[PDB]
Amino acid sequence: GSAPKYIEHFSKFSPSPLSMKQFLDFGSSNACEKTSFTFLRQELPVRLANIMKEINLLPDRVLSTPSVQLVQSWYVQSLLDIMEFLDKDPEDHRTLSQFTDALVTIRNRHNDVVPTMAQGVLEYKDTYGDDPVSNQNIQYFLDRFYLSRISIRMLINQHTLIFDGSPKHIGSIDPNCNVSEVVKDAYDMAKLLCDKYYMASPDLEIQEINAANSKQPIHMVYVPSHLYHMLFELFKNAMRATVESHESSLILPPIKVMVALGEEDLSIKMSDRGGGVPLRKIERLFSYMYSTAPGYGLPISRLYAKYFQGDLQLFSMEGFGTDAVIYLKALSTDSVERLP
Amino acid sequence: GSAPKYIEHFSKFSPSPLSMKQFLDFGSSNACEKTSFTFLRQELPVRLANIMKEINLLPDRVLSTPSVQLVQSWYVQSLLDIMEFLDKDPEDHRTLSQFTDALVTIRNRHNDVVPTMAQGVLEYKDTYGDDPVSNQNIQYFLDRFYLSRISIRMLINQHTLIFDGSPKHIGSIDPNCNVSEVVKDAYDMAKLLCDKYYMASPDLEIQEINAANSKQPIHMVYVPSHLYHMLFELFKNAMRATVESHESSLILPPIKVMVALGEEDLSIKMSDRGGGVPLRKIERLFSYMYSTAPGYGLPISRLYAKYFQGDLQLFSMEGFGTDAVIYLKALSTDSVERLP
Ligand SMILES: Cc1nc2[nH]c3c(C4CC4)cccc3c2cc1-c1nnc([C@@H](CC(=O)N[C@H](C)c2ccccc2)C(C)C)o1
Ligand SMILES: Cc1nc2[nH]c3c(C4CC4)cccc3c2cc1-c1nnc([C@@H](CC(=O)N[C@H](C)c2ccccc2)C(C)C)o1
Ligand SMILES: [Cl-]
Ligand SMILES: [Cl-]
Repeated sequence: GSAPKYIEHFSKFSPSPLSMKQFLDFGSSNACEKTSFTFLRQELPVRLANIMKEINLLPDRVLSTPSVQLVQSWYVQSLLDIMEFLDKDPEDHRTLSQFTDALVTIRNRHNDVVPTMAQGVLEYKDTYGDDPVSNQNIQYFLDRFYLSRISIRMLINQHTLIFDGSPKHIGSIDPNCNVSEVVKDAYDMAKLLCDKYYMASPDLEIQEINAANSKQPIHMVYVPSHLYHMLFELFKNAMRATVESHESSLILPPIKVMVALGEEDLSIKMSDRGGGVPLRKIERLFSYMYSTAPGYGLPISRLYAKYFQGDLQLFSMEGFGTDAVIYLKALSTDSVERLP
Repeated sequence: GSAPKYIEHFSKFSPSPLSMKQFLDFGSSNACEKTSFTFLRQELPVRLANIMKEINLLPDRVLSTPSVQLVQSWYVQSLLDIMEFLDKDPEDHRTLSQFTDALVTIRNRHNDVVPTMAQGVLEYKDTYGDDPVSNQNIQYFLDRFYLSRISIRMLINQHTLIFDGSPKHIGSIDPNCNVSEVVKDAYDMAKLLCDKYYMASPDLEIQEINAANSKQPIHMVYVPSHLYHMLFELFKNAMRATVESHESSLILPPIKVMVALGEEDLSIKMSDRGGGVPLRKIERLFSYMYSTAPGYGLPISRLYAKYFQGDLQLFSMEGFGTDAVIYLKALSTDSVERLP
């Protein structure tokens, strides 16, 4: 075939990071379906090829595993699926409708990549060992591989949600996202799960700090689904710790949350009283290898934050509790894609 | 001379990290003055030589500067000053008393190294530029150079304080150090300085969390002078921010401090409401190059924490305030020297 040729060609191009403004303008109306088709038929191959080339540069002990080869198979098939539209006519609406349907198939084809790549980490641990150097090499690749996946799925979802059929939300982006509302939604979901497994759930306490406009609700341009995922994973760990640490007690400390809006950053602290974690083991929380056993929520949650020039940091105090801050860019002009 | 020969010989030996227990046993009584003399006459050259060899492996643009050469001069002179005692007799008390006096001279000879090395950073900035790669290379060396200085001064102070003339404190180590008392002492000093420059000072609030012994005062084996230095620098920055941020307000938020004692870590959080720092600029607080202008308190404060397997981490929220946690090892068995 020509798959090694396509990868070599499109790997010479560099991924083009986009800004929240560019995302909003790409989906301003339905007349830009042809501009997105002309852009995605060239951008998606570049991003798919750049990561495919790094996969092929992995050590043979990792590359020959059935997991890496099954994922590499999907990427090749999705690349070729997009090759077909490079010569078609944007003016023909049938070319556009078939492109949208093709992206949905590519999206469902890669919907089980995180579990598949997790099976490979477990295989490597039991096949070669859990060496400190093996952790960094696997951390380096998975952080870049998962961040690339998030970028490709963002492009696909922005096209299949805006350019389907015929606005408050511009696809997956909400230009007036109330952070507190997403915090409550994530807490309510974790509460339902915690109330059924432990028969007890900590309460919630939200506090907003709008520095330049005191008492003005905090809004931002962001992907609420990504913020929900990060907050949902943090709440689950905070509740399990708050409950399991007070099983022999009657007081159940609440999970407090602070939303602060500055001139450049929008932070979301989350505090609990779960007995903290020793500093020596804090690295294991964001480690794919040390989080594998016969979940990648926190490692991937930090990638969702870094996807738009953010970060997710943890700082605990053994004997008391743990804190978690989601650092986001408050301004849309600074919210640009971070691509590997 | 033979200085390049001594460096080559003693650079083949590796620095021997010591534990709090070993420090306590070395100064248990005055009968160990000869055991410390036999140990320090061999250990100090090794530590002095290992850092001197890294200084000589620096780039010529940094090595030829007058600052690096003035410090390199002091190190060579101190090495030679210790060479003289390698052949003397430990049984002769005059050999011991002259060794103590020699260490005091070496201590006062290197008492102005941090300012001298800071002048070199400023010279480099104005001579070659403040490049991101230049920051990491200077950060890598100064962190290791200053940490080596702290280790050498710890050995010297433990000998000149225990073996002088003829116990609650074992030299600079307090086997029953109340963390809260050191926090109050550091706050009181920063309050006096803040009350004179700003005519206003935030208040203090301490809370202890002894997990295994609730309401039992928290004590540890540590060097109170090192803990005072770290807390004193953090209080100064927290007060300036709390005051300068509320100059147009009447409420002056307090600086809260949490002391937590776990099974492995002893943490000291310090919170303020000074308007926080953007995440993009948090790295500048611990950067020697970005903290230089025509202080190294925070960078060196983090080294004092890492000296015994600790750490000092900062996490801010722009628009609200900043938090600082001093991570220390609660158990003496885990408090071992971290040497470059
Ligand atoms: C006590 C505890 N507080 C925690 N609070 C957390 C927060 C809140 C928002 C600030 C966010 C993210 C993680 C934790 C977390 C973990 C643990 C914890 N406890 N053990 C562990 C180990 C890993 C592990 O097995 N983690 C499972 C999922 C877990 C078990 C019990 C409670 C919570 C998580 C570690 C020592 C390597 O981490
Ligand atoms: C607002 C502010 N809160 C702060 N709170 C701090 C804490 C407390 C215990 C948790 C510890 C250590 C440092 C800060 C700190 C710095 C600044 C700050 N503000 N600007 C800066 C710049 C550097 C600088 O010039 N720092 C001077 C010494 C300073 C000026 C005014 C207040 C405090 C320090 C930075 C953007 C690169 O850092
Ligand atoms: Cl994927
Ligand atoms: Cl020195």
